[PDB]
Amino acid sequence: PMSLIKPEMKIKLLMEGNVNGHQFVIEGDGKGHPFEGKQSMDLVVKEGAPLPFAYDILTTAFNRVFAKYPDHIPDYFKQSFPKGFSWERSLMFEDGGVCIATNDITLKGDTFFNKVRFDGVNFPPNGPVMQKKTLKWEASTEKMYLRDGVLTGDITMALLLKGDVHYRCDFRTTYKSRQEGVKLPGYHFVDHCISILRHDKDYNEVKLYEHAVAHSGL
Amino acid sequence: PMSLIKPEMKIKLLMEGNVNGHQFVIEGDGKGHPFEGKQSMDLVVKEGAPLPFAYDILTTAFNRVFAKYPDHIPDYFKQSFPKGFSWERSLMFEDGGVCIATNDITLKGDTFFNKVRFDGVNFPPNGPVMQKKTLKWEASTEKMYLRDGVLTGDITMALLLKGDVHYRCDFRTTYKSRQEGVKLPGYHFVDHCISILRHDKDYNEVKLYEHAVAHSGL
Amino acid sequence: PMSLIKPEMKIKLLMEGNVNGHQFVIEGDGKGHPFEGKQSMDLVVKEGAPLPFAYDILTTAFNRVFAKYPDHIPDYFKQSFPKGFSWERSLMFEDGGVCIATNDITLKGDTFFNKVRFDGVNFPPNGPVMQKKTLKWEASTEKMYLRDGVLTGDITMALLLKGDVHYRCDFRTTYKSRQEGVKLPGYHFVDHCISILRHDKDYNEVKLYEHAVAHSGL
Amino acid sequence: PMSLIKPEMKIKLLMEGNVNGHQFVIEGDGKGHPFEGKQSMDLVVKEGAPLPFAYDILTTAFNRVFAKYPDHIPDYFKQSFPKGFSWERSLMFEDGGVCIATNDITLKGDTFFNKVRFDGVNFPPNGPVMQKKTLKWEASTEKMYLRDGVLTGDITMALLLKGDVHYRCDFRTTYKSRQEGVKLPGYHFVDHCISILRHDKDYNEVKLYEHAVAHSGL
Ligand code: NI
Ligand code: NI
Ligand code: NI
Ligand code: NI
Ligand code: NI
Ligand code: NI
Ligand code: NI
Ligand code: NI
Repeated sequence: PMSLIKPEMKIKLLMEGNVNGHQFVIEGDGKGHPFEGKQSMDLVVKEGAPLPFAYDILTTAFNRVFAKYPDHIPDYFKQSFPKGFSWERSLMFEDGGVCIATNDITLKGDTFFNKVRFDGVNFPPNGPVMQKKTLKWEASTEKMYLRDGVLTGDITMALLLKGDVHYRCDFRTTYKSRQEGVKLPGYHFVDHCISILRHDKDYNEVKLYEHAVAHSGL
Repeated sequence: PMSLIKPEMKIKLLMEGNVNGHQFVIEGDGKGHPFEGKQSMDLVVKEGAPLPFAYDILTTAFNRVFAKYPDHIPDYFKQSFPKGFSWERSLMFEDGGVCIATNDITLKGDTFFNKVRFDGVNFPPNGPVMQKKTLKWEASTEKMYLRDGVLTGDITMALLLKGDVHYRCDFRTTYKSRQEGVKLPGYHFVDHCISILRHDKDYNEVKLYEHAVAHSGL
Repeated sequence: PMSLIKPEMKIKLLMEGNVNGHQFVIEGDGKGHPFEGKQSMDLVVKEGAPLPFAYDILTTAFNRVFAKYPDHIPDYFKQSFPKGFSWERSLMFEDGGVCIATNDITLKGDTFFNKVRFDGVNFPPNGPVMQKKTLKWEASTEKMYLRDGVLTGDITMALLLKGDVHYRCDFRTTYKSRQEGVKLPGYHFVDHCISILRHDKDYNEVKLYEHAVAHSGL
Repeated sequence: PMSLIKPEMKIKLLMEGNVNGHQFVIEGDGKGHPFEGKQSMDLVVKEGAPLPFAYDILTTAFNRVFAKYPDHIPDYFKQSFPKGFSWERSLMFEDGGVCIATNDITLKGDTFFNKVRFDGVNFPPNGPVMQKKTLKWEASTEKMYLRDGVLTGDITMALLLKGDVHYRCDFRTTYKSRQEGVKLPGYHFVDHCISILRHDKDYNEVKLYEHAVAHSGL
């Protein structure tokens, strides 16, 4: 595919989730610059407010199209349109918490639509997630490669916690395009930095931003 | 609590799930002998038939009330009524597949009602689960203990596959009672044996059975 | 093989180890009843005394011959003589500690000789292992099966700590016989209970005991 | 400490190891440019030749001093002299193989001396490691942070195998300086690229090279 994605795109998102039994719905309205690998979004909790867990666990669920890919690495994501692609992710936290997030991404006009599901279980009640002790995800480098023919990104993630300590989470995301004839990339990397730019007291309203750049390491 | 659960009880269940993008709904009608630790259930796929993955990954999601507890070990489950209890489980397969299952169990008359959710992601497309190469779960021994005050069961599970080889899965289930004043047990074990007694060609109809016995090891 | 192992056997052992940089040597003199699955041993720290870490992490390194096997399950271990067998084990603790233990077991007369190596790394300095806060390993059930043709035992292990909490460790042991024509068992279980019967203040002298019984579950 | 490490340094190394029961000794003679983050080494198998497993599993055991650190990130390694530092590492492969590597690094004149130990267990006999099917480690990005006060590096590593597929290994290295008053860095990254430049048929003689650069991501 010869991508027709534009330098400026809009984003609409709906997330339905359940973490440690707490049900919630979050709506997102955003935009981004696909070729610059930058995007931002306004998130609003529509059901389940106020959330009783760390908002940070949800943020990476709020689209690799927004990553700056150099010409020498096939861009699986920008090639995946007009039909779109979906992804599945496991988030395994070091204290036993486990989450699964999925997103089905489609395109209508210049807007990407995202149908997101997020489920989390086994978080210790007095742990940093249920006690809202997280400050941010540190920047990261995602390792992209094919597993049984499916593009997969593995990441060593870490949440900085109050008290200046880290809490590790291992990510595995599988990406599946619905577009025919996509050229698959070889082993590569995608640097990321996700940030909550601002938020209200209970995180009912959050401004999120991500910068991502693909590269060949070394 | 002084349990009023009877020697014969009925079971009603509804599971909504999504594995590797495949959505499905399964209804269960069963019964069991709580004090003998035995139960059986008739399962029918109501939506999403025929399932494109190994039915076995779902079976343990289809109630520890059905486990023979000796008098010297507090029975967290039989004490959890009339209000009921819920559980959350992570299933981590050795080839990357990850599932989360949850069940909210309630009681009406002599019938346990089960609201079950099952989500699975990252299964390799040519793996034993997506290729339906499983034969059964082997019997197991669940290790029960408290983690940050929450009763937790960890298990070394294994699926026997065609070709006489095994496929490992690690289970962690957290159990949370809604009943006040429940007496918590110390570290103990629960032996299990779950079996599909019979099924039709595509597993649209399955007869399931479980035998479970709690003990103190040694 | 038709085992000539006797109902009463002796044991000689030498362990060379290094945990978090601390080098040590421990000698063991013991005995056991192979067909009853019971054994005991006197252990003496010969170098590296006093150990600065929890002695309990070492104890399972101090022979599955000492397990009561029923007639219907092939006994890989009692069949492994006179040539002997060796085993390798990874111990993965939940806070990042990782140990590898190995033992080459031989037989001379009525005495099993054990050449043991134990290495442990990445234990947090203020963790329960380096701070000697363990009380005992809980009893366990080892799941025995073949992995790529090699007998393997996976176990959900747990150390009881001071303060009435548990610290999890996952075990994987691979067993390899040097005896020709050994009949391999199918999937089965081995219940264990290991205990330090008594010890001096710094654990320079320890009396250890293990009871183990193989079975088919259910 | 105000580092006196020079732009050109020499390296002497001795590794004693045992993988899946195979004992070996390898000697290394090399050199590097600490401030450029580049080093190379000539490795010779002195005992245990020819190795029956993939040489690649050993290569990262053959010193973070050789990493280009920018001025804004404290360099734990170049500050660790003249007394030196040591490190411990767990290598957890996706098919069950587990290795532990350790290195005690000292300095005499302009030469770093390395006392290395490498132990590996539980590798499937027909797996890529025991069958020598690896081609190289892909480049990587190590995530550096403090865990219970100890500098730790976690990495998502991957070995490229014959047949154009990847084999994952998770690394955790803990670094411990013997030098007093070292300024600890905050969360950061170290990009790496390790390569076998050339080797003889059985890998008895190997020319190894590494390029590494520390950065703050984004
Ligand atoms: Ni084209
Ligand atoms: Ni804030
Ligand atoms: Ni009472
Ligand atoms: Ni059948
Ligand atoms: Ni015979
Ligand atoms: Ni004592
Ligand atoms: Ni200074
Ligand atoms: Ni070559």
